[PDB]
Amino acid sequence: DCAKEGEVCSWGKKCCDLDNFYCPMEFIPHCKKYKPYVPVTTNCAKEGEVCGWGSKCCHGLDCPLAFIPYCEKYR
Amino acid sequence: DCAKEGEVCSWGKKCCDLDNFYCPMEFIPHCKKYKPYVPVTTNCAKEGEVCGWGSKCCHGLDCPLAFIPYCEKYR
Amino acid sequence: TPLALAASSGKIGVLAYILQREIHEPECRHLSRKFTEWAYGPVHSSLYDLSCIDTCEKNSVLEVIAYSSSETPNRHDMLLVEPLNRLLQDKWDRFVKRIFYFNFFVYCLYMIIFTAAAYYRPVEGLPPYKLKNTVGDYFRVTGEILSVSGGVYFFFRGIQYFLQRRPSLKSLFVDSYSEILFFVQSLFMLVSVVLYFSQRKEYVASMVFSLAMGWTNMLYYTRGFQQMGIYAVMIEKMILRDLCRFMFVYLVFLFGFSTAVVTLIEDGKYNSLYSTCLELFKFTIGMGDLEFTENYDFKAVFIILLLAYVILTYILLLNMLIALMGETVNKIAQESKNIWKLQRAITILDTEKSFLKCMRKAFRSGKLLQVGFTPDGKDDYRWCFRVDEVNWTT
Amino acid sequence: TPLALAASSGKIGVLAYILQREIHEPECRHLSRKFTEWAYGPVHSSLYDLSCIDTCEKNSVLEVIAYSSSETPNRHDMLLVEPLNRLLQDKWDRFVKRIFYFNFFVYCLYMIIFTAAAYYRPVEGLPPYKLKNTVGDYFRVTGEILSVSGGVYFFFRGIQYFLQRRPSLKSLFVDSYSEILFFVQSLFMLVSVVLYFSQRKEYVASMVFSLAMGWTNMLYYTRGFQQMGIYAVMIEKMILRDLCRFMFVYLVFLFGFSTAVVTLIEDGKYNSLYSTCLELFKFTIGMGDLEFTENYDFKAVFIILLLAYVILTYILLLNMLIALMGETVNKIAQESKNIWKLQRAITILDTEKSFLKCMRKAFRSGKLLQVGFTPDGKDDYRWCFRVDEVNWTT
Amino acid sequence: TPLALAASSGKIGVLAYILQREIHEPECRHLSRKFTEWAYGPVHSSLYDLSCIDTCEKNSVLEVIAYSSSETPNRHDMLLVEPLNRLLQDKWDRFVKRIFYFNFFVYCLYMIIFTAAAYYRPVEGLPPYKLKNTVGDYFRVTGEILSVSGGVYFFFRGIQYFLQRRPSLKSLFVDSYSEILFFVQSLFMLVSVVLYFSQRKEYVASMVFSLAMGWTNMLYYTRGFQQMGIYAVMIEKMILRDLCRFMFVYLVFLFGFSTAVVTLIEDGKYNSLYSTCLELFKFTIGMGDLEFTENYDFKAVFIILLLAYVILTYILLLNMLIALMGETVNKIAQESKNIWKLQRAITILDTEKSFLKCMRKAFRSGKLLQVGFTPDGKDDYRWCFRVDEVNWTT
Amino acid sequence: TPLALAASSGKIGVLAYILQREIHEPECRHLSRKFTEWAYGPVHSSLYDLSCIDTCEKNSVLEVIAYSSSETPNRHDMLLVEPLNRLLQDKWDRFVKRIFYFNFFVYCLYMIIFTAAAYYRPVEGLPPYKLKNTVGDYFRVTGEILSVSGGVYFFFRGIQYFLQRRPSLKSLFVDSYSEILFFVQSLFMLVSVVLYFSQRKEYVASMVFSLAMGWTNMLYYTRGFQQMGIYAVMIEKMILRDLCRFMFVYLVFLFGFSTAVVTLIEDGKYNSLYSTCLELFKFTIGMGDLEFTENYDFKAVFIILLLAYVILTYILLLNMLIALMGETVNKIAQESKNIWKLQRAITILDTEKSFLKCMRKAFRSGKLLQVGFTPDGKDDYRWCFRVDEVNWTT
Ligand SMILES: C=C(C)[C@]12C[C@@H](C)[C@@]34O[C@](Cc5ccccc5)(O[C@@H]1[C@@H]3C=C(COC(=O)Cc1ccc(O)c(OC)c1)C[C@]1(O)C(=O)C(C)=C[C@@H]41)O2
Ligand SMILES: C=C(C)[C@]12C[C@@H](C)[C@@]34O[C@](Cc5ccccc5)(O[C@@H]1[C@@H]3C=C(COC(=O)Cc1ccc(O)c(OC)c1)C[C@]1(O)C(=O)C(C)=C[C@@H]41)O2
Ligand SMILES: C=C(C)[C@]12C[C@@H](C)[C@@]34O[C@](Cc5ccccc5)(O[C@@H]1[C@@H]3C=C(COC(=O)Cc1ccc(O)c(OC)c1)C[C@]1(O)C(=O)C(C)=C[C@@H]41)O2
Ligand SMILES: C=C(C)[C@]12C[C@@H](C)[C@@]34O[C@](Cc5ccccc5)(O[C@@H]1[C@@H]3C=C(COC(=O)Cc1ccc(O)c(OC)c1)C[C@]1(O)C(=O)C(C)=C[C@@H]41)O2
Ligand SMILES: CCCCCC(=O)OC[C@@H](COP(=O)(O)OCCN)OC(=O)CCCCC
Ligand SMILES: CCCCCC(=O)OC[C@@H](COP(=O)(O)OCCN)OC(=O)CCCCC
Ligand SMILES: CCCCCC(=O)OC[C@@H](COP(=O)(O)OCCN)OC(=O)CCCCC
Ligand SMILES: CCCCCC(=O)OC[C@@H](COP(=O)(O)OCCN)OC(=O)CCCCC
Ligand SMILES: CCCCC(=O)OC[C@@H](COP(=O)(O)OCCN)OC(C)=O
Repeated sequence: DCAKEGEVCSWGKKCCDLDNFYCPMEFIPHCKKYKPYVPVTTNCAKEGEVCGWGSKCCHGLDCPLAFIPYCEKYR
Repeated sequence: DCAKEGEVCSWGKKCCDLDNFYCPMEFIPHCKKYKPYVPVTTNCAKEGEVCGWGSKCCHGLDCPLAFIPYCEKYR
Repeated sequence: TPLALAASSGKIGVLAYILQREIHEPECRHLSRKFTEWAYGPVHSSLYDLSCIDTCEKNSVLEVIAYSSSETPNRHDMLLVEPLNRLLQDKWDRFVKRIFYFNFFVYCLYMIIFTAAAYYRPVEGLPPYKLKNTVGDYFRVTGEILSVSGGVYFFFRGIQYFLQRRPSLKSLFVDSYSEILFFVQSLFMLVSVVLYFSQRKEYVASMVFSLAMGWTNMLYYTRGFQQMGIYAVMIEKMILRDLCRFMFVYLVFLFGFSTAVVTLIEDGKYNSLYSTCLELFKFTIGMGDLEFTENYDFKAVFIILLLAYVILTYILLLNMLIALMGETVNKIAQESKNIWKLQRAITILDTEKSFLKCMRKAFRSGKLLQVGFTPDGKDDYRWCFRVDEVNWTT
Repeated sequence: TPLALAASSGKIGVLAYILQREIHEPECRHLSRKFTEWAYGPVHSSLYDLSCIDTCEKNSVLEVIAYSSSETPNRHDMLLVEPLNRLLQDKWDRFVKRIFYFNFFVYCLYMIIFTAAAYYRPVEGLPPYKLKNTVGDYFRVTGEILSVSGGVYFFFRGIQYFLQRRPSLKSLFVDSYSEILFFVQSLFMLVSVVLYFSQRKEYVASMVFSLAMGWTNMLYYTRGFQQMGIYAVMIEKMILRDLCRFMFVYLVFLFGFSTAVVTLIEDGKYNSLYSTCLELFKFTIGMGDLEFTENYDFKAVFIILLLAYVILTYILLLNMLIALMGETVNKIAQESKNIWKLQRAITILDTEKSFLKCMRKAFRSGKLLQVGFTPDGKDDYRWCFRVDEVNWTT
Repeated sequence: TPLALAASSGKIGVLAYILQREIHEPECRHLSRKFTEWAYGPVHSSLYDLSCIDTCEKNSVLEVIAYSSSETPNRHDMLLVEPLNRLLQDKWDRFVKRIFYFNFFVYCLYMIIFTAAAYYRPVEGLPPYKLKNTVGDYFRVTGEILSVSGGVYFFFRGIQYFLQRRPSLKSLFVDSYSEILFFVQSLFMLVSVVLYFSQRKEYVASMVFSLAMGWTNMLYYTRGFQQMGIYAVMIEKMILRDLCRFMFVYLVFLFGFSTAVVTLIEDGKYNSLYSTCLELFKFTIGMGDLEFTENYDFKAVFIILLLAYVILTYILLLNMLIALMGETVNKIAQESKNIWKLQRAITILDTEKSFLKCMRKAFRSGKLLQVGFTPDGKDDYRWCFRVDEVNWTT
Repeated sequence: TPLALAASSGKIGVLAYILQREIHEPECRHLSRKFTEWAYGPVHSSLYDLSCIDTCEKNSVLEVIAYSSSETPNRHDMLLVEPLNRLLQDKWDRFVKRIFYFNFFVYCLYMIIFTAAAYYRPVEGLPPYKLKNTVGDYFRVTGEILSVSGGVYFFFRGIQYFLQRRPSLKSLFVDSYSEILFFVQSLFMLVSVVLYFSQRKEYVASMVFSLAMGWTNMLYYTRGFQQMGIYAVMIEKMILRDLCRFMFVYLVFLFGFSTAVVTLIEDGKYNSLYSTCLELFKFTIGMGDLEFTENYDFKAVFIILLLAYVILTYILLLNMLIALMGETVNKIAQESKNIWKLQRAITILDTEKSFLKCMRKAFRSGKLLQVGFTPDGKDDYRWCFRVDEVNWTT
């Protein structure tokens, strides 16, 4: 009774097994495959650089929360 | 700089390592040891019996939520 | 007629003149409308005349004042004229009150059948269901057949309302609000009856809106009682005046910032315009989470917008809406005792037209020849309906 | 009597005439009620008469105006007549005030015993507890025996209230509100005393409601003071008028949409009608989570209902309720200084009937033969209670 | 002139005299301003004179009353003088109304281009983008070029506003509020056009504020309509009067307790002053979590502050702000029908100056020599603009 | 004196007589108080007399009307008498205004030193800190020594307030509210200076309350300005009248249900009375989680209490408190222009007593012998202080 990947969920039938198909929310949703879990690629902001305005902070450093936030290693 | 088990936390110093000492909240707290994780002992309410009024439901059954709730096994 | 034209235009003093004239003079007593039989202070029992006041042949003075489409701003001629403030009370307490609670009882009975025929719907399968011989299986197919039959009834009675009195051109909602919500309830169920035999599983989506709307339409019947009638009136004005005019002010903030948030950050929870308009509706409703945990490019800009959103639509706009709703609540509760009587007159006039055969109950208080003669003849006939008053002259 | 019948019907000017008559004329001075002893402007010390004003033999003029069941709408004859605005103040500041704070002290002492006898209840076992010889074990069985003895006292004093003055037919709550909450507190505890010796562990469920209600009944004693008495009055009107009439308007939305949500989606958190009415009560209260994470069939319909629920009962209905409560708060705070005095008179009349033996304190301000003669005799006797006024004639 | 000086100072009765003078007397009829052509009760068709009322050469009586900077407190001379309550209505319903909805249509068209040119921005790369030959790629570079061209237009038209009428010295915001928000929108976009060709990725942070502000500036056009115009006016007064004066009262509580919390506990979520001011803004907004789970030194002190924060700025201050906003909402809705007409006159006078060439539409209702002679000559000429009134003399 | 006794009792008309007497008659002109030098309509420049109005030797008419402890209910004799509505304005705009902003500047400078000397406190080490030769280490020990020196100053100036004018017996808070909050700030810091040299790490708990209170005391200086002064006044009345009388009504619900919840269920989060009063404070504040996940014995009873708690103290009581606060906000904003002037007069009289040496600035507007003679002598002397009025006699 499932709704296949690409078919309309959230009205008639829900999506199939959650290895692949999430719904999503956008009011006429279509069961979409997940993307691959990719890490922080290029154009990142390194440690001591400004995060939160231009670029994300990289994988091993938080931004974390300031007005002009600089990346930092964990304690 | 820790506050030992039985000493006053939450004003001067926090409690020690969290294997033993939680604070708790009661406004002049004293770092107390945890109790042992004990399962559902006697005077429980079995499956199909009324939970949530007289007795807890047992370890392998939810109550879960009704006005007069009867215990049930999981699906 | 000049009497109906005074009623169809909101003229109390012209209409209070015609209904309470007492021209005591030879060759002028027959011209009068009120005949005071006797007076014994402060009691003054006076026999009136019901020539075009209740006589449902032509446009009677009651069918005109009730069906007047929210203009003619001198409404509530009921308690302001009063040979008919007691005609309505006479029709209510004798004939209409018993048939009103019967209608409210059947509608409660209809909704219990319909809320139970939907609570026990079969889950598996999408096609129209054929049930086997079960004591509960046969009793619910009767329950579903009765439920659709109600949705047929409110459909045809709703079209009958639109054809009989043709409301149009932004008078469908101001007057005739509560008659179209029964019509929308009916056509959610007829769409549900189409999608059921169309073998679509989405029939229950239409039935559920027919069932939530069916219970909220049960406070149609609160409208008409003295105490609890104010709640159904101010729930109408807050939707039609307050929330409808406000939802274009709010929606330009919602669509304004949600198109801003989507182009700012392209990640989960704000990738689409729809999911962003829901998370920004949750912030102005108060039930949102300002957890700025996850890392975005343009995270620090995102906090400045989302705080300038929350301070601007949860503090300003939401409390501005509550302040405007609070004015129309306290305005409509001061004028409560006035607002009550017109809804009963709309119900008392409707229930009299529903039978259309019990003309013995349609007349009020007997025929009486109280003129004694005419300007030319010596015989007369009138429908009196006396009423005893208590006014004081010192 | 004509004096009590003016009081039992709400007639100030008829009652202010009889209490302040001064018929100074031969063979008419004995007919008078107020005797002005001397006047020295603006002071006018006048000796009144207490024949049926305080005399508790028949229906006195105070027991009639206090026990009048919320009709006779010219109430607060206290500050509007005033030979008895100072009779109540005389009974308060001399006799009743000291016995009132003693009753409030004992009730605070009762609730400290009862909140401590429940805080140290034994947890294990379901049978009636037997306590060994312990300094804390013996001191709490005395604590539980005193606590039930209070629940016996408020039970019999509550039945004594209903038999003495028989309030009935939708006057039990409007008047006599605060006397039935002590009665409900008592019978939660008597049910608790039944289930304790019935070896049921569910006795503490009845005792807990007797303990939460026992502390909220402590603001019975706020009622009667000038400043803090308004809070106990408007907590009564908001429950009885506002929240009680509103909870049929709200409950047709709650039961309407919760039967809609259950039949729409059949999964956890909304499988039953009870758990769905709790999650939809949490949305209108504001304390709900509109997290649309988990996947349902009919998920997109579910968002449309639940947003049309939240926008309709958290924005319209809840703020409509707050606007109606806010009107009855600001209406009852304007009329505050009036609303205060009737609750003290109900307390001052009750405490005088509680002793029923101290008749020396029951009279006010001595006997005095101020008539000098009678219409037939030459001797007289009256209970004077003089009062010095400060009114100004230029 | 004495006529403009009455308008530039808020003098109704002096200005209602000059516009409605009828000096019927030989060698004084030419002195008059209103000429009653005929009267047929209650209709009184009177031909006025437009010498300095609409004549845009010098400081006309309309350009003076519209551009008056929020002082001269006898404003709304429109409905209080009325040879020009119908001159504005004549200019609106004939000439200005069609060119107003065209401007509102182009601005809606501009924002749809601009909200779509930003929704489809390229994500990768920081340099100014070059687009290959694509049907969607060419159609969006036209979309971005049109969007900046609008931001150039509101920039120069905004400077044109400041140079033409020089508002200054705390009159920039009270009057001329809605003209500087279009100017701030423009310069967020010009900063965005600088940072785009400066190869900065942070151009979209300026564009997003230009896009959220661009949609909220669309309720400039609500200002001017009778019903929906009140919402744009009270959103201005709540920002300028209420929220601006309050945000120094609140900010000394926010900065007061956040410097207290930072020095009290030195751990995550409160290490910095910025992150502490956000968590304490979330508590007064209601959307904060008082979960006292994690262990701090000075945890018990931290609960006492944070409860004395929440009880002090979420209960006192936030509801004090809502009570002050609610006063300025209900004050500005009583005076609604007055508040509406001045914003149309500011729009009707502006749109007439925008063309500056259609002088055939600039005059109103033709030339007419209704004087018949002069004090010295026998010929005359005037611009009449008759109007039929309905006032009643018994 | 009869002049001060009129001021110390709230008598406008008696005091407006004495300050504006003009007894023009031989051997009676010397008796007068106001001398009209010349009149030129509508200007009337009149030289007054300052004999006991500003003369700070005895109880002057200003030190009496300012220091009057919130009784004498005809206060705001400032704008109701007015030879001294302009005496205060003369003392302000010439002498007191410059020394007031200097005091506000030093207090802002004091709080920046104190909020920075606490932001950079050393974390490690229970004992009083010793600082080595560092550019930042020496600059903060100066910062801590200046901060305690301020706390010494507000301590002794606070005791100086209590000894000079002895406020007592429930007048300490109604009047003299804002002077004891500076005193409480001071003694949190002196306790902090005790616990620092007592080698207790808990000194920062007292310093943090001295720092949060130090910034919220900065809106003492808002009190005295016309616009922003209303916010500091209504934050006082809401604490003293509204929130203080309400917190005994609420606290019997909090302690009532929290003793009910503790004895009902004995598990985590509700084991103690303190942690239960916090979770039930979070429900009435709105910021609580009604997640009924975890299994209790008496779980179904617990849902009935906690819903009958939330519906009873978050719906009734919290909105009842907001409705009472909203009345005292809108009452105190109507009377705003009156409420402003008394706080400046308390500041203008205090700053004049602070110097106690600049007697050249203490006099106002010179000596003048405007009597010309006396009843016995031919010479005189008075302190005039003329003022030009604008009142109109037709
Ligand atoms: C025909 C209209 C205009 C209407 C139809 C439905 C969808 C409605 O939403 C609205 C739009 C709406 C949606 C969400 C929040 C508010 C308003 O308002 C009513 C309409 C309005 C309401 C609320 O108003 C009422 O039903 C109460 C009521 C008061 C007085 C009445 O005379 C009455 O009819 C008897 C009903 C409830 C709903 O009918 C309902 O049950 C559901 C599920 C949605 C509500 O559209
Ligand atoms: C006898 C009635 C009508 C009543 C009994 C109890 C259950 C009550 O709930 C109600 C119903 C209710 C339930 C939940 C929310 C609101 C109302 O209102 C009172 C009743 C009402 C309240 C609130 O009102 C008060 O007790 C305050 C009060 C004000 C003035 C009074 O004179 C007074 O009596 C002295 C009490 C608190 C409770 O008694 C209480 O402690 C608990 C646990 C429930 C409340 O039922
Ligand atoms: C020029 C000023 C004074 C202003 C510019 C912007 C930043 C603004 O925030 C404010 C400050 C502010 C920030 C956060 C909350 C409230 C106020 O108020 C307006 C300004 C105010 C608002 C709210 O007011 C409006 O735009 C509605 C409005 C009503 C009447 C109008 O005539 C009008 O102009 C047509 C706009 C929305 C913003 O413009 C907006 O879209 C964003 C993102 C921020 C708002 O600064
Ligand atoms: C001396 C009293 C009565 C007082 C002292 C402190 C603890 C106070 O809490 C109160 C009790 C209190 C606690 C929590 C919430 C509300 C009230 O009210 C004030 C007192 C009251 C406030 C709020 O009132 C103000 O400070 C604003 C204010 C308005 C007018 C003023 O003249 C003024 O003094 C200049 C201050 C803030 C605190 O001082 C503060 O900074 C902290 C941390 C607690 C507040 O106790
Ligand atoms: C009432 C205003 C609500 C605004 C919501 C909104 O903008 O959504 C627009 C569309 C959503 O369509 P999509 O799911 O395809 O959006 C994908 C965005 N790239 O949905 C619609 O067109 C109508 C949605 C109405 C639901 C209440
Ligand atoms: C409107 C009041 C908001 C108060 C916020 C605040 O005090 O922050 C101060 C600074 C923050 O700078 P930092 O990120 O470097 O903070 C580090 C603190 N040691 O940020 C600023 O200077 C201005 C922030 C304005 C953002 C709305
Ligand atoms: C203002 C009312 C708040 C009610 C809180 C309360 O009842 O707590 C009582 C005690 C708590 O002492 P404990 O931590 O030892 O509680 C243990 C309970 N068995 O704490 C106190 O005595 C005073 C606490 C004041 C903190 C604001
Ligand atoms: C005041 C309205 C609250 C509505 C709650 C409601 O509909 O529940 C109905 C029943 C629940 O009984 P169940 O637990 O057996 O429900 C199972 C549903 N299939 O419970 C009841 O009958 C009375 C519940 C009263 C609790 C406050
Ligand atoms: C008021 C909005 C109603 C929208 C709606 O129910 O859409 C349902 C859906 C059903 O069509 P479908 O047969 O499932 O075709 C897509 C196959 N997955 O329709 C579409 C386009 O697929």
